[PDB]
Amino acid sequence: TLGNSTINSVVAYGRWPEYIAVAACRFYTLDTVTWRKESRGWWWKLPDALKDMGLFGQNMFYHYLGRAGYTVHVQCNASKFHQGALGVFAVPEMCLAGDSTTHMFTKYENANPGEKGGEFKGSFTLDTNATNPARNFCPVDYLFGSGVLAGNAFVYPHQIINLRTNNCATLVLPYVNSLSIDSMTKHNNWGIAILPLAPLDFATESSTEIPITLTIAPMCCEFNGLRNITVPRTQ
Amino acid sequence: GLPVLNTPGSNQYLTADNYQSPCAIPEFDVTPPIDIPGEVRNMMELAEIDTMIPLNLTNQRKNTMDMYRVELNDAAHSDTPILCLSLSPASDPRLAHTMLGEILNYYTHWAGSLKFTFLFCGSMMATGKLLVSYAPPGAEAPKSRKEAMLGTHVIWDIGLQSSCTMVVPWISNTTYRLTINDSFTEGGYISMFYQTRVVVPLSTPRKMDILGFVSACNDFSVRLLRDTTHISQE
Amino acid sequence: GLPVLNTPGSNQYLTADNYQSPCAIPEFDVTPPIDIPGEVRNMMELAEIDTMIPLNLTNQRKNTMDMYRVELNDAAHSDTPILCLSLSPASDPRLAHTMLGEILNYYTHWAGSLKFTFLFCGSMMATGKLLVSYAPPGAEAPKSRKEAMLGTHVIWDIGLQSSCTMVVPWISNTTYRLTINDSFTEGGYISMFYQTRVVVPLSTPRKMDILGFVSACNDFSVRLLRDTTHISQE
Amino acid sequence: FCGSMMATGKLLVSYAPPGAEAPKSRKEAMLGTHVIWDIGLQSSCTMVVPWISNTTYRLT
Amino acid sequence: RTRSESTVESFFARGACVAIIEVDNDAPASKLFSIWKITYKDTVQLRRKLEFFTYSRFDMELTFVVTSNYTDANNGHALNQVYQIMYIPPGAPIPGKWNDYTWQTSSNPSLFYTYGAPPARISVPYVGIANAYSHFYDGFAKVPLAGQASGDSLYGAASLNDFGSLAVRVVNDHNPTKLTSKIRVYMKPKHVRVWCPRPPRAVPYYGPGVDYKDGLAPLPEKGLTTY
Ligand SMILES: CCCCCCCCCCCCC/C=C/[C@H](O)[C@H](N)CO
Repeated sequence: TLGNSTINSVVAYGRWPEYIAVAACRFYTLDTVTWRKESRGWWWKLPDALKDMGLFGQNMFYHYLGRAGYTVHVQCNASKFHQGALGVFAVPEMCLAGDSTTHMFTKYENANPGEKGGEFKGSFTLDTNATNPARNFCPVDYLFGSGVLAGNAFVYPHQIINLRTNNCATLVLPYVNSLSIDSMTKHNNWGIAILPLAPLDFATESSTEIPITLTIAPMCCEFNGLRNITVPRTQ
Repeated sequence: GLPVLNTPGSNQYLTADNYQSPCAIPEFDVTPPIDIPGEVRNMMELAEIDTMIPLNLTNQRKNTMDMYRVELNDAAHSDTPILCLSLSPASDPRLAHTMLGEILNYYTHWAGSLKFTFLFCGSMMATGKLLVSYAPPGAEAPKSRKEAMLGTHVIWDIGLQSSCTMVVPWISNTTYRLTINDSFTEGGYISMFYQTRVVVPLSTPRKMDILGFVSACNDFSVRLLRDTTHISQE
Repeated sequence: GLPVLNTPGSNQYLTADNYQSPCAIPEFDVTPPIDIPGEVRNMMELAEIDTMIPLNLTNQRKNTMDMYRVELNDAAHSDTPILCLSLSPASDPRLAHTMLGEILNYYTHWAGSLKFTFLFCGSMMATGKLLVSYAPPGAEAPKSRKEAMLGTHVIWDIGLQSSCTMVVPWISNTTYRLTINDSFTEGGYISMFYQTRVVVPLSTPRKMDILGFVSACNDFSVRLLRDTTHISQE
Repeated sequence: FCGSMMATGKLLVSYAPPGAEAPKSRKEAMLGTHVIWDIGLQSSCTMVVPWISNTTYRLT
Repeated sequence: RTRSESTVESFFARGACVAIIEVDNDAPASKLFSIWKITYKDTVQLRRKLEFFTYSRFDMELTFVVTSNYTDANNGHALNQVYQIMYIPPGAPIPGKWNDYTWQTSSNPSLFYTYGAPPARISVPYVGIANAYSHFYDGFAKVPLAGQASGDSLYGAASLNDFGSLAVRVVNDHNPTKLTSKIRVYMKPKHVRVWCPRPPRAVPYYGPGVDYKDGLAPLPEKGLTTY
């Protein structure tokens, strides 16, 4: 229980979140995504995904500096006759490859999608529109979206949701950064990547879909540098 | 001044030397470190992390996610192997690009035990027993469960538990093996077989996937740092 | 003689080295020092001295004395800013050429609090209240007293006292800021507003001047000595 | 929950103190007090609504 | 069997080439001085080794190997050359000509190397403005604000890895004959601490970021039931 919100667990690097506001930092439920047979994966950025969550987003945009750990709870239930496996990875500094011949050309509005996040692709497509480039991420699942083999992503803090065994995953991420505190609007400290390690299947049904829900609670929150409100440009 | 005599090796630059040099920014006030999570002291700590094995490197599967999945079915029992692996953790293409293999490709000599974990990703209604075997080198690679049973092995009941670990203990004539394909320092064979068949009830998927992970044990060590073949510049 | 081996870096001249050399005038009888007033041990001691800010760098004012004077009047209250400053003490053209800025332009990194003093130079019969605000970076620069009031600020009563100091405390994501214009190490905004208006009786000047001074606080420090851009040779 | 033993699912039960518009979606409900109920784990779930009032008593 | 050679110190205890700076000694198509921005991302081997981790602290040892040659046969002889390597920290004035005043290097550290001497060498401590170096930065230097026109900074680019440049020239007045020189820069991290291990790069690098363009199919073909 954290605040008025209530409900194996993995503590990233064995380090519980710690201090170097209090009401605002509680469990928030993002929009549900649909796991299909042909799904490739999903990603979110923290604190970006929580930027429109009650008082936590207000504190994000009213302060120059902020820091927080997180507790991420992935929820996905199915029957005993379903099969499939998900890998949930927490990546510090989760930089994703772009889609253009120009290096680092992804624009701010696409790098910070919010609680909807983005999806991995099965292959790499190069954006050719030069007059109006998309300037979006093109994260390939087997390259883990950053030019590394997804099979080695298990070096990151992670959990596995095997449908025959468990239906939930819990990751406790401490604040990780080269600084004690940073700008929450400039920098995403954590990334969450969910990849289907084993494809979803249900007997004699090429139609089954099951929901995945993420609930994220910021922890050990600190804010500093109160000023007027930041209003980032949107697309 | 003091009489001195210049020995051979004077004025050479050895890139592996350990010498003092003058500081180009004296009296710099260095930023103190903070307690960042996830500090690493030894590269072996990374080799001791389980990473998924790209076992299914077929023409249509390599360089996709399908290369990580090995398919089982509920067909009748057979003695044909499910998977066959060479115990060459740095030169076998299926182990070379795991975290363990990537670390090994920066060194010339390796020794120590290995850990292979297998995760069954079928329905909860599926049952079956599998045999996982390691054969030390020297004989022909086992092609049936009869030959595989003679080596080290474990029996995995998926119904009882969804993940099973087999430790391959260090057994070598030499004190270290080379990180390349070499007959004199060959490692052996890892094989998987059906002990019984996989059984499912009705209204259940009849095909399912297993996944493989490999890591090093606490007795693992490497020697003779060297450049890798996994990165090149054009 | 003694066996020696010449390591790399031999025979180089590093202008920042610290080595001994032979004395070209041995046995010189050096004149002893006297107790001269005004000795300095640290360049930061010079950066801790208040110097006047050339705030009014307009076309007709720059490179004259008028660039140091900011004019107030007794007009009706408004929320328009009186002055706007970027907290870039080495790269903002209004702070770069103060003593603090001149010292900062010999270094690459700076950290610590700043002190801004404002002196009101009207008649003794003038009254008024002003608002002086610092907004940390990240948001749009405040364009009205409503936005400025949300940041750090002080209220200055000129009738009560003719000089008022606002300390801008050190607030940064990084441990040091760069002495150039850089977005990642931006400092924030300093702004001045009318809290009430300036009121004068009859037979009194209706326009007057304020002056600005800046200095560093005792927690200030700099790093990585470098050449300045404020002097050049042709 | 009175379904079959083969049924699974997670439900969200929320209490919102008064003052704002009544929540019409899970996004608004999640901001108040709430609990997550896993029917597969347990068939009965209790949410305590704690006493939160401006007045010392409410009228019936 | 100890793990002495797999410690983080031993893993990085090598001088790795990171740059080849080319200069010419000629009368003023030539380049009488060169500016190299200090980075380890011009090469691949050291970059891949470092990007096993997210954060790092270390001192740096720089070694300079200088080679030179005549451009034309029997065109004449030359006297031994002296090279100046001046560190220009960010903000210091940048040379614009071979003979401009900036080379006086009153406050910039400078190194004078005589050709034929053993490679030059200096050391610097950990100079990061943050508590550690960032190999990866998932953010922007500027947040674009509503009202701003079409805060457009590049993704991942931040001044936390801005360390200045090296300006390299030949101090000698120009010979009657043209000479070409190359200075190879070798980096060795020392007293290394690292944090947050990452999977190693699997496809060719493309730019200073993590973008990929080519060679996306690294793994070969291998039968499932073949040893
Ligand atoms: C006087 C001759 C020149 C000697 C001075 C050399 C330049 C001073 C060192 C600047 C470079 C700092 C070390 C660089 C560290 C790496 O780039 C970081 N890992 C970046 O993430």
